[PDB]
Amino acid sequence: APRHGHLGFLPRKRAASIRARVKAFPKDDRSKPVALTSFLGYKAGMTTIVRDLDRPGSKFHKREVVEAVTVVDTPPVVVVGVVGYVETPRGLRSLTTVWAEHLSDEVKRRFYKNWYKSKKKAFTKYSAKYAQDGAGIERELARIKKYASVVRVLVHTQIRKTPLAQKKAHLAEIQLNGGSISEKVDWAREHFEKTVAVDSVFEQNEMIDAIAVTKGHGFEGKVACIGAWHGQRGYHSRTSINHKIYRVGKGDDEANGATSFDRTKKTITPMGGFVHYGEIKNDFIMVKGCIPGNRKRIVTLRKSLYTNTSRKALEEVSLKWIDTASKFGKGRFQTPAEKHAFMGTLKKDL
Amino acid sequence: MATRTQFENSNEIGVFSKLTNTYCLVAVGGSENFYSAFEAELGDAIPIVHTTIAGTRIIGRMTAGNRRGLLVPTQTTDQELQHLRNSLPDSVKIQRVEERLSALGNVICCNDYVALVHPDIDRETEELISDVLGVEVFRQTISGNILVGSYCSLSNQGGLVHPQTSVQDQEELSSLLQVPLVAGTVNRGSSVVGAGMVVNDYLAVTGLDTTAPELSVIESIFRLQ
Amino acid sequence: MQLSWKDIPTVAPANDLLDIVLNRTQRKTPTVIRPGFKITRIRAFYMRKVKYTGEGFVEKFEDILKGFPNINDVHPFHRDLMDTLYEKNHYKISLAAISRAKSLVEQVARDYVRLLKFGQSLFQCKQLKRAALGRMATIVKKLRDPLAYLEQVRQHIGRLPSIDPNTRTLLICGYPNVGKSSFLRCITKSDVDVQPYAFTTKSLYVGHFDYKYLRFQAIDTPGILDRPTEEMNNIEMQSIYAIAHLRSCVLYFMDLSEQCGFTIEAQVKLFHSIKPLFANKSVMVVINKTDIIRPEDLDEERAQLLESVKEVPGVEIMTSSCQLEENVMEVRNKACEKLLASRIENKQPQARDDVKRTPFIPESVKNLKKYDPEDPNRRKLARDIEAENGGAGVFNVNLKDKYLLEDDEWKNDIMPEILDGKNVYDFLDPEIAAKLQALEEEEEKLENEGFYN
Amino acid sequence: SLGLPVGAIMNCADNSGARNLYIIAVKGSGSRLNRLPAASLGDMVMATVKKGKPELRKKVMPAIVVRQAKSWRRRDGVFLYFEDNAGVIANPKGEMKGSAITGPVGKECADLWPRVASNSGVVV
Amino acid sequence: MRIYQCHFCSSPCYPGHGIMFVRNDAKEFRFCRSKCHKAFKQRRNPRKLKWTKAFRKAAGKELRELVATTLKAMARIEEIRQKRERAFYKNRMR
RNA sequence: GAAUGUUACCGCAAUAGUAAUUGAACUUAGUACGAGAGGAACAGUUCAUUCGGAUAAUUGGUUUUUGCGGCUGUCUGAUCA
RNA sequence: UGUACAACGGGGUAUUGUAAGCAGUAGAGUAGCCGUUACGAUCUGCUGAGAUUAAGCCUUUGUUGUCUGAUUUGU
Ligand SMILES: [Mg+2]
Ligand SMILES: [Zn+2]
Repeated sequence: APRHGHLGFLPRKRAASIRARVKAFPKDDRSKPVALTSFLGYKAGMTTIVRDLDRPGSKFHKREVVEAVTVVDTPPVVVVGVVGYVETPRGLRSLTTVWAEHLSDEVKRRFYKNWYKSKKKAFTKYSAKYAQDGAGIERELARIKKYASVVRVLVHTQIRKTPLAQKKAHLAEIQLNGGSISEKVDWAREHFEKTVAVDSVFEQNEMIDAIAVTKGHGFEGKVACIGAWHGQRGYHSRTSINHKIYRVGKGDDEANGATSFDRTKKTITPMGGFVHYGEIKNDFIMVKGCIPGNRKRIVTLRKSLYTNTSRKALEEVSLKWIDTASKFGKGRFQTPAEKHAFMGTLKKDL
Repeated sequence: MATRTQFENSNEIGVFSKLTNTYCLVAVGGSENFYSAFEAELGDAIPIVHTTIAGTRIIGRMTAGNRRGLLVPTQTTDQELQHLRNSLPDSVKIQRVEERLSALGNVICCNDYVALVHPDIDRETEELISDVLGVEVFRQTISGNILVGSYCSLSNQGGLVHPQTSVQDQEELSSLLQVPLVAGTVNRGSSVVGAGMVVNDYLAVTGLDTTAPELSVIESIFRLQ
Repeated sequence: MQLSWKDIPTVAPANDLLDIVLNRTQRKTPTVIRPGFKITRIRAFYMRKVKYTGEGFVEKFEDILKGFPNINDVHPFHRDLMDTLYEKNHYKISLAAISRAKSLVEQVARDYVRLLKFGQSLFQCKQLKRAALGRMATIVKKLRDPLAYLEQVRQHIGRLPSIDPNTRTLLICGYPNVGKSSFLRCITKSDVDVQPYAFTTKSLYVGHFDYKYLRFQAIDTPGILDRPTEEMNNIEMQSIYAIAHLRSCVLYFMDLSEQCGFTIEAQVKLFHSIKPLFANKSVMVVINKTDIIRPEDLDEERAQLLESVKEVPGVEIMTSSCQLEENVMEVRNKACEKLLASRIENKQPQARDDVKRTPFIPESVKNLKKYDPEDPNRRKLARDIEAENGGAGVFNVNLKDKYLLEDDEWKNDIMPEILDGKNVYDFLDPEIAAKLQALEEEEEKLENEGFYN
Repeated sequence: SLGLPVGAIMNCADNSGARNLYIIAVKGSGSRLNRLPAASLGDMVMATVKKGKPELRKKVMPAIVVRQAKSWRRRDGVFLYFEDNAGVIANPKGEMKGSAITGPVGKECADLWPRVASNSGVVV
Repeated sequence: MRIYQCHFCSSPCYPGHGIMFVRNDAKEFRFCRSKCHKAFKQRRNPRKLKWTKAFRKAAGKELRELVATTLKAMARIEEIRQKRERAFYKNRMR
């Protein structure tokens, strides 16, 4: 009979870092343009979407169905550097790293720990080398062109722009899908300090996989028949695959929550706000199902590492309405207008 | 006109469809084999509306109607009602009858001139059905069967009833309906003749289980030829 | 059971069956036992192995016995057919021998199990088990010939025909090479060799055809030679038994031509001597190969023999041929009519003063053209579109946008169905201004009524 | 959410009339260590007639559940349930013995059993 | 949509929220949340509950072309009803 | 917790473990095979039991909000809080 | 020494159910005279009010207070 879990997931010691490191990246298709392999963000909360589907041969074909969906915060991102790797018998080794020298205070805080007590002796000294006519970054580009057949770009999250006010941002590597590494490095150099749009990397109905750290539960350490004669739960990296993206959330403008059917002008911000989270005011991605971890936990979005031709991925969504009632209790209305209509005027109104 | 036809693997043709003299309903599920099978005999004379009722594939029994109109249960969703209104002919009317009973096809059976209703159906629903269909309404039961539509089948031509009906009951039903009546059987003696198949004044459809004598009896009573 | 008992498990020969049983016993039981093990455990293991082997043998024998058709009392016709095919006495004796062998195996297993529980030394238990296995093998060894014969008859019994004499049937019979096999092939949708020799259809092939909305089965048989009822072959004995037991008249064929080189006097004498088989069948006679003889142009002496055939009550002489099968329709019609007569002899609207109606078949259906599926020039039958689209697996049904409305733009317009308030369907009606024209007056008369100042 | 567990004394739902039935067995049950079968709405199960017609007593027949009475999450987000557990009796092919039904029937059971749907008037 | 209003409280019941319950009476019971469901299950008439809408109404508390044309109706009716409710509340204070 | 002169970030992997499992509704099918009885799977979709990774919007129990309003009796002299 | 931080109250959103008291003295009845007078359950307006105001939900260019205190490491 089965056992108390999967032996491949044991031992289950605590994760070495809150941020889930990417184990692998999708194969580099040279014929495709210079796109982005993955993205990083913080998940806000859960919501319910009611929609119909075009699924011929299914019992619920042409019938409206409600499925669990989640909203992940993903504000605009700016590239901070580029990293190249060379294949070796010991594996892929980092050749050299480059920086634009135009690093925001967020990455400086991330690098340091006691920023308030820190003297703020940032990269300025090294930047002074770059703050010239050049020929240094040109040398780095030449080195990464002659070698480093695989290039990974470095980006940092706009933690300051996140609804949950914070000063320290996360940093992680992201690969490219473009042609020969010449185009990759040229695009990376041109895109230094340039804003990155989430919608440019994903699209509706796209199948994606994500990695995150599950909720911790503290110490979790009876039958006296275990050994023959002849202690932690949660707070570990976990992966999930085959997640359908229903719609790209352009949360910097109204009408994102309402669909073409309901057109109930409002934002996806649940009444009162997300539990233990702020108020979304920037770009976000809508993905069905659920992702490990809790609110404010960093998550990574990847396109499954491979292309899928199954009809499930091909099928397109027909969102009719998105639920945004107050999750802080037994919510009954989507916007204050509905609550006022139901209850009418109140003492506070006069 | 009488051509053998089958569902995916079910002989209950009338459960998933309800043929009428001016329109036909078919479940959206399955495949177009049923749709094409009905089109072959029906050609393109009238629209064949692929539609669901309350999300179920039993639309044939849930709904009932005649040439002058179609009736649907209150359980039908707004989208389904809108689709039916925009797909059915202008002459056919639809309404959200607010009555306790749901299965119009099983609880009610009617033709272009005569309609049988449950003895306990509300007066308002009876009047609405009479106005919509342009037919007379009579309170009757087939040998004590509460589900008149589940056993009785009636068109402008002769009608068919399940074999358990007594001779006196058959004669009384024929006299009231003013149509020829024979206590035939379908689908190898199945008693669901009123709901397991569909038929009208020109077209008769039934499961493959219908033996050749049953097909001959159906043709003779309905006089398709 | 009845109707093609082929489901018998086609037992392997005695040697193969014994090898299979021994392999199963070895594989499904433990093998590694040592002297140091407790005597009780070793004895229990040996007893378990012996019991498993005995139970396997008993189950095999019981399944073999049960699978057989139970010839006794099954049916007189089937019983006689089986007796002719497999010499009933031998088959019964073989089954009795198998039952006796099973009983002996049971007794031996019980005796060895009883004795095995007393041996002290491991060697004693091993020797007792070996003796039990040898006894079982010796019992099985003598069963080789009955098992092989039963396997052969099963190989033959499985493919035997399956018909119920109690049902309505009409058969074809006559001299061999009269064209009877061709008549059987033509009359019913059955494939049988039509080679021109006197034993074409050695086996009693069964044909099925439908008439008057009822299924009518038929059988075939080469017939009977002179056969004075003392010297008959198995094939002819089967035909005689079938004719005796079977239901309503079997068609008697006669080749009135040069072929079938027996004088027509012999053909007449055959049916005259077989007359006792005509107790209540109301036999019918059909002349075959009429095309190349035209019995009308027959000698008076020969015609007298044909006339004598008509003398016996309840007979008819119908013309039939193989090159042209037009007569087969009339032959089958007459046979079915006689069969129905034999099977039978064994035993409103009310014009309620008010209803007026006409057949309401729509003019469209009345004037629309008949559909033809095989003709390439036909309607789309969007099932074909689905088939070319990849079937229902990927065919996205799109009957939407193809419904009757006022304008062609409404086909693609997405109905909102929601406007931040309860659905408009509750109040969705044409000319909405009826609920807006008076709203201005209502607002004016509510504002100027002193209720706000 | 599965319905009643094994042995539940469910009430009859046919027109013939029976006091109750005992679910001795289930078909397509999720056989698992420590997980007993639980017949859900619309599932055909073999339930003995604990009490009812004298001839029907002391024999097992395939019982088709028409009511669940428990909270189950349909694909529709509404967590609907029913007054009490009830189920009709029919042969393995769904041929209901009775000529009518008692009480309402759900869409989930009606869809899987066309005969039951034809045998019921108050659907949903 | 066909969103149903709770027959007890008259409040809207959005899809996925509340519970819809039916009995052998073939009547659909709709509740926006557990409180009203249990209140109805206890035979408590809504007129006995102050918060429910029915008591407020009884006691005098608060008394393509087609879609394009009806767009205006919803806002106008909502504003008129809100104004009427506010006026009623003004005289409610005494 | 000594690693590696100090600190923090990014990563590669030498190495240890490894998982999914089984069934069914259709399509092809009442076609090949079938005198009849009966009757497929090769492709694609769609569902289902157990188990593995996660939760937390919907649903049941578990309630230390002492949170709301109230009920039985006692107390600051019944009632104030 | 800056959207700096924590608290304050509000707003938004939810839990529950109409708060202490006042008055229309409206008022089932208790006690005096022999229908009436005093007390007054209860309803009604302040008041879908009050409280919780997640102790573990979001905001606060508005108010208050602080932006200081120790220690270790060298190619
Ligand atoms: Mg021959
Ligand atoms: Zn409610």
